Amino acid sequence: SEEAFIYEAIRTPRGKQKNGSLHEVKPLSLVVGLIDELRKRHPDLDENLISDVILGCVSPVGDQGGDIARAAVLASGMPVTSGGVQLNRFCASGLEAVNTAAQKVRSGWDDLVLAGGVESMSRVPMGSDGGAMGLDPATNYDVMFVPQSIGADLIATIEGFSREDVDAYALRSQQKAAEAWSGGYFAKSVVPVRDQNGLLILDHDEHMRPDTTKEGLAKLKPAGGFDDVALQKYHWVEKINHVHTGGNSSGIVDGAALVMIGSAAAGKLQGLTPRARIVATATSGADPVIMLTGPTPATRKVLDRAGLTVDDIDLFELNEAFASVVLKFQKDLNIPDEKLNVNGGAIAMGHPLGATGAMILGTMVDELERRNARRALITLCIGGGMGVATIIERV
Amino acid sequence: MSEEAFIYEAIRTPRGKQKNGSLHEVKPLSLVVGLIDELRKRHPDLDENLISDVILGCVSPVGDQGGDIARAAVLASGMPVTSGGVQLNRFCASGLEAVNTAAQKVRSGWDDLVLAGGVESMSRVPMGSDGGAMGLDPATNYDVMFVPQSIGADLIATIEGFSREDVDAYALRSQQKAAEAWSGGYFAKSVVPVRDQNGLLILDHDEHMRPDTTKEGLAKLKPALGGFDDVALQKYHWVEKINHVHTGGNSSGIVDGAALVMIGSAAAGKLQGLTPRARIVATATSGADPVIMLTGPTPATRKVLDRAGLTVDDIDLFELNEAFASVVLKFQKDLNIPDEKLNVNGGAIAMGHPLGATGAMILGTMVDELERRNARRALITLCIGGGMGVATIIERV
Amino acid sequence: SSHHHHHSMPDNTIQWDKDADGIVTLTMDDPSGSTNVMNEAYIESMGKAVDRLVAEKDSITGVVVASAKKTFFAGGDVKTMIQARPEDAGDVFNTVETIKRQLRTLETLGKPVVAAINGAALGGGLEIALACHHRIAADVKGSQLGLPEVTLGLLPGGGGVTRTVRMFGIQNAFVSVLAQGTRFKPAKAKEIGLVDELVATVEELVPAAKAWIKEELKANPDGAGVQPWDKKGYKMPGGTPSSPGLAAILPSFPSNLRKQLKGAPMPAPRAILAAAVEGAQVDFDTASRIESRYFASLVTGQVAKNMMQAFFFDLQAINAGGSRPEGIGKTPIKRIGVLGAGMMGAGIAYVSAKAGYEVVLKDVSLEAAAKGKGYSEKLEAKALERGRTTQERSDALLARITPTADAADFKGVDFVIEAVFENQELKHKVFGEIEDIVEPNAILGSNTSTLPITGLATGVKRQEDFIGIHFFSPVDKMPLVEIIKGEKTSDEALARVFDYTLAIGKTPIVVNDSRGFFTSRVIGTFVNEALAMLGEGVEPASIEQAGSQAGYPAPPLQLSDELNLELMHKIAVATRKGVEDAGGTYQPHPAEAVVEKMIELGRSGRLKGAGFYEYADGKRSGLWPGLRETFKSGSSQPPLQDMIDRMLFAEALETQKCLDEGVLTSTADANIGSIMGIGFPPWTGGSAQFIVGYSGPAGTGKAAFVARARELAAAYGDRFLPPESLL
Ligand SMILES: O=[N+]([O-])c1ccc(S(=O)(=O)O)cc1
Ligand SMILES: O=[N+]([O-])c1ccc(S(=O)(=O)O)cc1
Ligand SMILES: O=[N+]([O-])c1ccc(S(=O)(=O)O)cc1
Ligand SMILES: O=[N+]([O-])c1ccc(S(=O)(=O)O)cc1
Repeated sequence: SEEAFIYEAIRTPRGKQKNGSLHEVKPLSLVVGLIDELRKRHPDLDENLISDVILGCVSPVGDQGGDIARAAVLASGMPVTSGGVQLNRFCASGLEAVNTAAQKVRSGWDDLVLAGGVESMSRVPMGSDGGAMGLDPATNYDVMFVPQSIGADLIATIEGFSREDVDAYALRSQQKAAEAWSGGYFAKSVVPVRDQNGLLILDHDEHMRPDTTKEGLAKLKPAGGFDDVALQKYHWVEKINHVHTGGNSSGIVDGAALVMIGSAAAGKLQGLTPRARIVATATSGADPVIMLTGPTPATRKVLDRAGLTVDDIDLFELNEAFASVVLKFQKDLNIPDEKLNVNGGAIAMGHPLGATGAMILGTMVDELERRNARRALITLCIGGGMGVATIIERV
Repeated sequence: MSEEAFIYEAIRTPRGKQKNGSLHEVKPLSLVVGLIDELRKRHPDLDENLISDVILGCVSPVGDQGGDIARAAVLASGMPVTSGGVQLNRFCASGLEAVNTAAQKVRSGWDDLVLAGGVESMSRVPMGSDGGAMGLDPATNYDVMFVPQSIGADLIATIEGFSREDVDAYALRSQQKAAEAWSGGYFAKSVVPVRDQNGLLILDHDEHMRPDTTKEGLAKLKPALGGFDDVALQKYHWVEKINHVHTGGNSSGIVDGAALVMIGSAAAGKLQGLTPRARIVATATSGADPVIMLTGPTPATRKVLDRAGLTVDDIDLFELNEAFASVVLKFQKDLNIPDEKLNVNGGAIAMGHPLGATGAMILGTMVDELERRNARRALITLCIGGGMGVATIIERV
Repeated sequence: SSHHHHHSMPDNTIQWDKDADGIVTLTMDDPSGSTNVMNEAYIESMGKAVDRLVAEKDSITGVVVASAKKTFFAGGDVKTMIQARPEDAGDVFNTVETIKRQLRTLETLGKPVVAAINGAALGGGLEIALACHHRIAADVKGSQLGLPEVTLGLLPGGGGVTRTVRMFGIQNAFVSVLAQGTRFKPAKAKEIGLVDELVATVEELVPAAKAWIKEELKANPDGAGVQPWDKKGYKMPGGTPSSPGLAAILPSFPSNLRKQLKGAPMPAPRAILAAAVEGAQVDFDTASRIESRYFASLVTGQVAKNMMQAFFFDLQAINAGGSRPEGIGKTPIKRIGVLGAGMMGAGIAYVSAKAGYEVVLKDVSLEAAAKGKGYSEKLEAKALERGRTTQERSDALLARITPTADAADFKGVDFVIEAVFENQELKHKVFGEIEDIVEPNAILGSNTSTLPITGLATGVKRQEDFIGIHFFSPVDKMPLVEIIKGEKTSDEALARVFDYTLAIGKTPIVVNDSRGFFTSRVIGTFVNEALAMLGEGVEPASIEQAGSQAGYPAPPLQLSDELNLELMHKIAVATRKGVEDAGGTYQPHPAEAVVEKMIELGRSGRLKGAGFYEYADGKRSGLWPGLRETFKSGSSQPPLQDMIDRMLFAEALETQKCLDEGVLTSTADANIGSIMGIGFPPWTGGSAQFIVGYSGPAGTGKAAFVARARELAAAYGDRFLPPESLL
């Protein structure tokens, strides 16, 4: 019945892993800073109408444990009735938080919900939470656990993506991200991070290497038995062509993102302009050893659910976890090259796990308005073999 | 509004105790897989491809419970790889919030059939193993005026005037009503005994129960550094001294356990030949002061009754988690809850409080007790840290 | 990256000397003063020396940091720090980042660095020593070592927080060294780990340092010049916040500190704890940068400016003859005579003998005078077990206190301190029975709380030597001595009591004669606002909570029982009589109704057994349960900040009136007198600084103090209206 609208969608710059600018900043501070910005843009907002704050976080330990969403509510001074829940669906935690918030708005039992994610990977490296596929050799041995890096290499091997093919996409992302920054595309949505004294800490995605050359990408070296474990399941392929490096894979960075989602009644009641409408969401997946595959059935499902086809979508935004994943996605659904990740992706700017799904969501919200276009589709691959997708419409 | 969400199955494990517990040797992932295998045993011909998500509440997603334990449950149980799997943490009501989110996913119309529940093996992953965004941030801890859940309950009893005998009376009452429930066979079909890889029995009962509890036994117990009293009274400056009335026998127990609820639309049940056992009427979320930490259920229960268009008189059974006896007494006094409708089959003081799973355990308890009594409506709610609350109303089909 | 500020010019403070072995000796000798201090000159001087240690590192085997002054290195430039505005946060951050960048290079030079600590090394001085790899201290009288920037509202921003947590762990570094700015003697400094070796004299420092560099290079060549935290297998003592042993108790550290400060608005211990814990989660360099941000947060704040104004500038002027008469010479004191042996007179005899003076303790009977000296025995027996004094020292102390009841045993007394009951007739009688037995050139002091000194001085022959010497109970703790100047009091006597105050280790203020003086009068407006709130129906627990969270050492109702409500009623009876018969009209304070109501119920205070609290077996029990029913408590629930402000503003306004009436002659005496005498909260910097340094949701400064006062006047009464002197 009720329709879910996006009223605000911001994010922090992504600070790199090595000697990063955001390494001294608690991941809680990153979320509070985005809350302080939403207040600045709507100072007369009745925060008591905010019924929940849903944050995605893949490594919820240490600085990110203890339901970091609730800590963002208390530390920022939001009303104690504003909820606060942390969830984890690996790489889609950010987009799942947005979708879940939209679903809670449609059911009618929630009026105005904040959604996003946070992941300070330089302070909490992925895997710090442990996991039931490492401390339990009985299940690890049975599910044939193989990391995401090897599945991406296996995808390139099966689909015939050469080392030159994936590095070409890495260069393409570095260029489109540098063009978007210099073009001022991110000026309104990227909220610079400051300290307790107002001093500047970071104002740009520093993982970017905008002077990248294809000659330099080919200089890079590629990334325990996992090779043999993968081929035991995919027995028709003899050898895995390892093509992915740190230059054509996603960047390990710190960052956070927030999205304000609510009903049209709650939007009118608070004087908020709806910037986009969430048309549909969907989840699905594929094999758990190649892992990444999963967006393709999840994208077909959200398209079928909204009664749309590929030709009805103006912009496609898929997280650049690995280059071969995006090239396989583009090959299958036959995505035009000028419609895919038009403002760059995680290869250049970074993949802060818990927040990435909410960053690329807000990136498409801006680019639709900047181009005066209609629809956009956002999706991400997931470890374990999952995948979520979302279609938005400009208003 | 849109689609209506129905409960089709609601099971749980027995709650094994903390000290020399029977479930201490059982990995929490296995507790969830065991409940998944029971759902298969009850519905062998179900097409698991229709299950679009598995949502598990877990307050300490660390170690044996880290790495999206819901996703491991999907893969370890051999469920379809398209069935997703997501862990969430809203502290104490993680179990009920998972069920609520599952229902809200069905109401949105973009999900058909969803598994929901929780897991918490507190004998293996103790509370606080996840660290804390505030625990390691003294600048935030200082400002937010943080007081643990126990000291808030001692304060609630101090304010509202609940003596040590008052809270020990409710503790004895819960121990009795739980033992009466187990003897009457009220739980026999929903408590699924935990077994090993060889089929041998590990646990078949809530072994934290102390059924021979006496008024004199609870009086001999002692109340459980820090300075949180000086912090709590700095906010509630009108209170001189805090009366520490809560002990290990009038508070919820540290136990291991898990719970699973199957939630879907009416088309999903008819397509798979499933009989609806209850319907989700409404959910809500609110709370009060963060220092008192426990007066969250009160505005959450009003908001869920106001949403469903009902009053206290329309609710046949009230189910409030027994985190602390003073919280239940305050909730009872404030809403004037009849003592014959409140936690009629005992609560966490007797059987245990497996944080991430408690919400889904006490939900499945009321699904069964409504059918046994042939009653109509039930309201389930839980208090949460920071002053959070999650309430849900169900109606028997 | 640079070791310099900029990236005509300052002077130079460091001498360079490279011996034939390759050992550089950096001698700090700031020519602009007798003490090496952290200023522009040092920062630029150490910048050059560190640059030279890098350029010539091929021909350098070790470094020795020494000082040419009496002290090693003491603090920073408070004249510059007290001016840092919020818009100066960038410059403050860049400065401490530059200061620590020099030490970090000196620390990671690949060669051993030894500190030759001759004299005091406090604050920035100890931070330089902690950057070295080895510390030698000369065990000499006066030498101290510590990081006392918390006592000025600052934190050790030159690596002091980051390094002490690296050496001792989070808990021990915070409790022992940081949170209270504890100063250590060289013996205790070596015991806790701040210093490694001790030598007899200062001449042995530099030679013993080079001998250590020689042995270290020969015996430990791999780890020479490498701190423990710069090794591969470093394990922080007590663990890091990620280790489970510490994560169990770490969430309790902020609440325990909140209990220590009683909820007061003092930001420095909060920032020190955050910088320590946040620093222990990251590498040393990232930890050092976080330390800089919390430092810039405090220096640009208002509380630090209040503390720097009070405990630095104001205290220096007082201790430097600020209120003492100028053209007056010394007059040493031989033997002291104390009239009365209560908790006051017996405490005056203790501090007078703890300083070395011979004391004669007179009372009515020898039975009571021996119980007066028994007050000094218990304070000595406790000092023996705890270990502060020796056995031969404690015996020579009590032997100077000769208790007596004979008025003739005052023969040979050149300093008289009377401490009997507050009765003008009794003091006339007591001083009349003593003025002819003592010396002709003696000082006749009267420990008076409210009675004017001019009136008391009529009952003696030489009125020039009569003066008010107001002590504060317990005398062994309270450091202020209010000195009152009667009309016939001579400037010559002001100095002799001034010097006596410094001789016993106490701080003096000069006050002109008027009823209430300054301490008693201002602290009266403090207890009156709380008693009025109690009569107005405010919860008694909220009142005490407001007094503690305001920053006072004792809540007001608790203090009222210590002051005894019988004395409070008498003061009103006299003040009412001195206006009625004087041809006027008395407007009684609303607190007087509560005073008499407690007297009528037989609850006059602690001296009479029961007051606002109950007192079972000496120590104090809880609040009297009948207090709520007596005053209908609960019917008034004002904001807690209104309760807090009403107490702070009543004293702040009354302090301005004393400055208007000429009672106090300087703002410095008004601040230290309020802080040390009556316990005005230190974060304010004094009841006079509270006005000019006010900060609230309304604004900042004297203009905001007036606005907040008028806000209280609209809702509480006229007494919160500012005088013309502030408008
Ligand atoms: O003591 N100080 O903190 C201090 C800071 C900056 C400067 S300077 O920038 O004026 O050279 C001098 C002294
Ligand atoms: O480090 N400091 O304490 C410091 C104080 C004041 C200034 S300023 O006023 O010259 O900008 C600069 C640095
Ligand atoms: O000698 N002193 O009383 C003293 C007080 C404070 C400081 S510091 O805060 O600048 O380190 C240094 C010396
Ligand atoms: O403690 N008191 O309540 C008190 C009241 C008034 C005065 S005064 O009249 O000397 O200013 C002194 C002390």
